[PDB]
Amino acid sequence: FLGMPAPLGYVPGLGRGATGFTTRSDIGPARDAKDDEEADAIYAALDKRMDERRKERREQREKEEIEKYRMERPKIQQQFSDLKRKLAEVTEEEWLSIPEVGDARNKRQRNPRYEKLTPVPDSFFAKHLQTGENHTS
Amino acid sequence: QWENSFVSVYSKDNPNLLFNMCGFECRILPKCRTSYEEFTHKDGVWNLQNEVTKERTAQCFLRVDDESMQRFHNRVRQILMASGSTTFTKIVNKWNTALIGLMTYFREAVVNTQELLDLLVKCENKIQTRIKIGLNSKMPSRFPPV
Amino acid sequence: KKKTIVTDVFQGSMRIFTKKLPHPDLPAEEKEQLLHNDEYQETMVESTFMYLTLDLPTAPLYKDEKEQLIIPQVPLFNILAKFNGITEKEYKTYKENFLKRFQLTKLPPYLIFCIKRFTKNNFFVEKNPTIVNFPITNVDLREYLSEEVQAVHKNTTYDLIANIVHDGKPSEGSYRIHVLHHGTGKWYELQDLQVTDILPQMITLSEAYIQIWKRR
Amino acid sequence: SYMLPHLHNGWQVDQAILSEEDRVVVIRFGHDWDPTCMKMDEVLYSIAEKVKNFAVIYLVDITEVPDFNKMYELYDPCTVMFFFRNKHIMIDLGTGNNNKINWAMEDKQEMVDIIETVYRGARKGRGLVVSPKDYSTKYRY
Amino acid sequence: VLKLLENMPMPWEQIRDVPVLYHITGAISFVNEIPWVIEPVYISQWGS
Amino acid sequence: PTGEVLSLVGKLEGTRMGDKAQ
Amino acid sequence: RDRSIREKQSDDEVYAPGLDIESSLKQLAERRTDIFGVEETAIGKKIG
Amino acid sequence: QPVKVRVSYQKLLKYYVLNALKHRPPKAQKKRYLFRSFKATKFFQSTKLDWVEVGLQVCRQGYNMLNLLIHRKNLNYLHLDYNFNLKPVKTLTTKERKKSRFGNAFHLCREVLRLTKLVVDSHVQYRLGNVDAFQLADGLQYIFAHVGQLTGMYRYKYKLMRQIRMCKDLKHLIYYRFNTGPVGKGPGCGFWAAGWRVWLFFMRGITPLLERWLGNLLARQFEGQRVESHFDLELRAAVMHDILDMMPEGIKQNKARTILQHLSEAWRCWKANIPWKVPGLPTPIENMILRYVKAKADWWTNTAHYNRERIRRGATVDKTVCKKNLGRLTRLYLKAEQERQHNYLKDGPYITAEEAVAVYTTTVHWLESRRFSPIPFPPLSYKHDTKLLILALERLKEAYSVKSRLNQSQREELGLIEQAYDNPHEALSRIKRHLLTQRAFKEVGIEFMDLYSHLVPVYDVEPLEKITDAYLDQYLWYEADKRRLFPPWIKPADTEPPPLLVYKWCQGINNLQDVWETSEGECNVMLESRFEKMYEKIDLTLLNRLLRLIVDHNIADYMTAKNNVVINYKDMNHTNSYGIIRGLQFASFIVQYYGLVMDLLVLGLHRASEMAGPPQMPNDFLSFQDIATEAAHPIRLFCRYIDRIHIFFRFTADEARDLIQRYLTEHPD
Amino acid sequence: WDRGIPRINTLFQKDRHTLAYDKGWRVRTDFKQYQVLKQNPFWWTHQRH
Amino acid sequence: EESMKWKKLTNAQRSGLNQIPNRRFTLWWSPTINRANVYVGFQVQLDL
RNA sequence: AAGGUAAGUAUCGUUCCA
Repeated sequence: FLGMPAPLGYVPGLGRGATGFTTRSDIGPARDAKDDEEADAIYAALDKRMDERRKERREQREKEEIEKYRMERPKIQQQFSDLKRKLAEVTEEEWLSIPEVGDARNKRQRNPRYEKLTPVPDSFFAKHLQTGENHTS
Repeated sequence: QWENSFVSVYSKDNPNLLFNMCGFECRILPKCRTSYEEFTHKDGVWNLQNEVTKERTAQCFLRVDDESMQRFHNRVRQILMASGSTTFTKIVNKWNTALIGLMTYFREAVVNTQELLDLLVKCENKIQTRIKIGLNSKMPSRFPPV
Repeated sequence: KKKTIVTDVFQGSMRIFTKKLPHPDLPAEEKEQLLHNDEYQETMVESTFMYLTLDLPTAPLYKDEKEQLIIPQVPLFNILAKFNGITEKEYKTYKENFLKRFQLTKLPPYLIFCIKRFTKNNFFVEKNPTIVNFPITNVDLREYLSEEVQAVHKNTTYDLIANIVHDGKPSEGSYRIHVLHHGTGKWYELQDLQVTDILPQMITLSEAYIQIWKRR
Repeated sequence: SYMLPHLHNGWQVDQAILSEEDRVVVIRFGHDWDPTCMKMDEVLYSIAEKVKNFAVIYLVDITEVPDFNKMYELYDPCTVMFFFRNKHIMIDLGTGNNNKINWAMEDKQEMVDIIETVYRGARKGRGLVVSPKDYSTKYRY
Repeated sequence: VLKLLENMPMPWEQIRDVPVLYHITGAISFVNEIPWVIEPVYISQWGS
Repeated sequence: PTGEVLSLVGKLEGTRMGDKAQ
Repeated sequence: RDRSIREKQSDDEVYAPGLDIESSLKQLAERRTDIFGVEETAIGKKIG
Repeated sequence: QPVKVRVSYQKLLKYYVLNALKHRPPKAQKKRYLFRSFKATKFFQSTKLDWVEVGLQVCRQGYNMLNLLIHRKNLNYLHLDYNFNLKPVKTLTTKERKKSRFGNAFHLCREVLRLTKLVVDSHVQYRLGNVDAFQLADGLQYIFAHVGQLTGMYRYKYKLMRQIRMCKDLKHLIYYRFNTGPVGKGPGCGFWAAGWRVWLFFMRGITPLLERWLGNLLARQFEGQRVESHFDLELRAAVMHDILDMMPEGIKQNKARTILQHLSEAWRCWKANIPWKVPGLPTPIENMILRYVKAKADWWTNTAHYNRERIRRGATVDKTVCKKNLGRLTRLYLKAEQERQHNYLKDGPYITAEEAVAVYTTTVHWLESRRFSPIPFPPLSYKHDTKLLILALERLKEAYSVKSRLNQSQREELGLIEQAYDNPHEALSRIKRHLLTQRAFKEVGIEFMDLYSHLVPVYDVEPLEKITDAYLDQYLWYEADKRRLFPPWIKPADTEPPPLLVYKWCQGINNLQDVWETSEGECNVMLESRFEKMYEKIDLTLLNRLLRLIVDHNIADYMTAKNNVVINYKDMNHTNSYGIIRGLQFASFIVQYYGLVMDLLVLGLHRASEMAGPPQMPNDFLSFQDIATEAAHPIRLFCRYIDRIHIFFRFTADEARDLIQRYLTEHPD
Repeated sequence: WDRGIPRINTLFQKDRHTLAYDKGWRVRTDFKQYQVLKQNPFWWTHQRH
Repeated sequence: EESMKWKKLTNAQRSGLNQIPNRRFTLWWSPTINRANVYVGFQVQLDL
């Protein structure tokens, strides 16, 4: 049920007898069913060394670049910084006295009874052909 | 408003009188001033007639203005986008109705408006592509007109 | 030439007390210590102005529940109430806000009031069409100066001379000018060649953009 | 997004699939901060009350619950999965993938359309239902 | 795949001995060289 | 051969509107 | 009078409890630094 | 040289110039060599080796990599041969076919491996004595000049065509320089270095793409229409986050949904242009909610206008996008209309009494000159009384003549028309009573049909009042045709269809006496404009005064009262007090008549009394009884469509110079 | 038959009498756009008249 | 389906009901649309 | 690369793994 810790012995998934799917080969990881950690760390450190060609310069450039954007287009939270600060002097009871807003429209406009959709009266079918007949003189 | 208006002047310097009357952009060019060996091989070129003298004295070149072309393209667009569940027959009936709505209206001007012809063919191909996609997701390499 | 013919006419000395880092990201105890640090407090920022800026209230944003689309009329003294120690405006910029309080310490012979109508929002520039109710021949500004300076000036009353009114959107504007012919009291409206002796009420009804005064 | 109920660990989502028999469980796997996931986590807001009779919506953050990424292919930014009586209801879209809606849409009627179609096809006892709309294109023109 | 197509043996070169950097498990074998050539000599050789 | 519609621009050399419609 | 009230008494909520909205809002603010916080970072990154 | 190598020369020069122009200085780096770090690592060793051995080694290594990628999900029905061709071991069932598919990156890697395998195998053929050195060079040149034919890599990255075409162009360049004099044509060229380098620049281009895709694929952990979603959810989330943050942590936090509902209600009220003032709300909460509403409204306006710009310019947009954009534009336009109507109410009429008197006296002088008797009220005993009712009912039913399914309001409308057909006398008595004593009308709904250039308003009128309006419209037009109210020049829609109108107008231009003559220096000028915002700028009281001239007071009062009525959208209303309603049944007549108000101001009472001719013998379209009348004024032809006005002058040299001087006097140039 | 802009076949039309009392029909056909939602491609004419 | 046209139907059913004429059209032209010349690609037979 | 998996239940074989 909601708001309960997971059982210690529970299988995280498939415990309900779920069946996974493989839409394509590329997506997902390999099925796959302390030297390894050192090798992985070595390769990750090697890759991280390889990105140091322009890392210190590109990150500084983007840091300076967003700060030029943050002038014309500020952040929303600090756009509401002062009002958020002004929210501090509201009494504890006044937050309890907030009114619950309700809908204005009536039942016959919020929840209409289903509108029956009837066919056109058949007098149209007769009139259409009646208009398509001509005299002789 | 001037910007939404058009003033066309014919004088010793300009031999053409231009105006879009009811969607028909017409250029009247007198025969007397600047013409030679007048013809009839173009179907959207109204020959004029001086009723007092009964002689071919002017020449009215007809054309479909940009407003009408844009309106027809928007009509085809709103036909295509309003096709969530409409049958193929309904879409094609709307297409034919829209086509003859202007084609019987703009008759001779359509010949001289090459961009209108290109737009017509493009929109017809759009309708065909919409139907073909409605049949199957993967568009065919060929597909018969029958 | 710190004082030239135009400097000793419109320029006035101005005092600014500025506090920084009031940012809400700081907790209560950290901000209390920050103001306790004595590093971030009101500072001596006296400088000169060629013209006083006027910041207007935004807008109702909702049709007056009774009279829809009510025209926002604000008295001039509410705007001029910025230039005193009582009120302080937060000219937030970049990461940290800056709370500045303004003060007047030398009234120029003629006081210029520029009005911040046109402002850029996060996306598109708009205008603030807030009408202002302002007199033209009687105003007192003595409350906006420190008494240690108030004794110097025996004339804190200003009379309007010229008024600037703008039309429409920023990209489509047509300026109009209300000029006072000194000696007489005929207020004349000039746009390009217009000449019309208006009454002292059409000056109040229209939305001002730049005002010229005279301390007499 | 934030309004809909959230699931924190692997057991909770399996229980939510199991703790219901007469509705459809519509789970939005992804990251509620994603621009894509936030586009449709408000559509799921605007219809949560409407489909209360035959649908319940839970949200799951795959980082918070890294137990279904490999089995259900949680690598698109946003994913929607429909479950009925502890059975994943496959749905045939215009897209190649027929197990999820891996894109965030915009219209509050079409999602109720899909949910009601899933419920209708699940009461019969199917495993694959067919959507009314075709998503082999975007009908843009 | 680049490092060998860059150092691919040359038409007047019967045997192109190169330094090779290979993984300890034979997973990969890089051509750890750059084919630096005297460019006037290179142009003359291709002229021949 | 393909079903794509070809623009009749440049295809009007020998045709008229009223022809083949009497 | 005694039927709809029982239906709403037995009815189960659809949206989260208010504390859950508060917590989810905190977690969302943790990531979207383009809106919240003062130290901007990546969309999914916690802090930078 | 032939065309197929001339174009090759231009296509080589095009890429050369493009590279020269798009050149940029290299970016400053830190010089982190790659193989040097490998040598530092304990996992690698260095060794002198023959190149062909290296190729045979790398081919096996890449083949093993690709077989591992194939057997990554344990799908044994895909097999890679030693030529890097991926083939099925058995005919593929559709589920397994879709289950075993690889993205463009895998295919590109396989094809570049096939290319390097081809090169290595050619060199092995050379080393095994299977081919000559000349044969080896020719084969290498063929490989590097026909990569597309030999390897289908272009099917997995289209940009490769450039390189493909580039190499072919290079071939042409070398061949025409190679096959010169007594050489002849044949496969005897081995100048491969020209095209060999191109695939290496392609290699340096694609190296990080594959080195990243493989890294994502071959790892323990795998990883894999947005602006209107940007400022709605983020802004609302920020507002709620702040409000809940400063809201006390007590049990009161149960009121989060209340705050969200308050935000939604305020946004709706601004959208509906309805006053929103919560009584018990604190002033800081109210201030923050007002700021939220203002910000979202600014974004809403900007986004709506930007989407409209996208649509009008012809960009590709969705159907739901069009629907939402049309809704937003309807809300914005109706807010602007509320502004304009409220401005008119407080500013009074924008038309001065002086100009109103001038227009009215012009109209009355015209009508007296035409000897026009006023239109009488529809009498109780009218011979054509039912005929007009029949026509009005048929017209009202034409909107439903093509229909398959009907809503409730539609069913009720059809019921009303058919009942009025069943009892014409009582219906016409009701119509007369409405025309005589009804001045208060129910609100008429509004919506908009989007042409993607502008929005055309569609007005829905009360079903019973539609019948009265239609009968009034028919009676007005029939009487205004029986007595010659509208002059011939006003034919927005006459018996002549618009194309025949165009033809008649052109022939009338041609039929003038000396229209195409310029020997003296005279000139024609022709003005085609439209009365801008003619409908909106119709003052109701002035319209009533003008209408009482042609029709009795009661009918004109009914018209101007019908124009003044509450317009109602989905949520918000506004009382129309300054603009004519074009959705009204008789509106056409008003506009037509009101056009008769303005065009004489253009013509003057004199020229108007020459085109229309004497009332005893009115003229037809674009014709004058005498030549002197045509030669007596600049304006020789005039035609007025609903809004469009079309004037055709004829200025002699002297009057043209006079008009130019008069203009330049008030406008220096 | 089927010639003339007001087609000769209109003379023999059944409602020829009542269409004699239909004046200004083209103008109201043009203004039909403001009363009915969907635009009429044949706004410029009317098949009856 | 003409009887269903008037019955009280949720929009889900109506959306999938207006396309019934699109199925008889596909069947009536099946020998042409379902062809090898068009729709180039592999073929699969129905199970039964 | 594609956008072409019908979903099932029946056994038998194998293999890793607990």
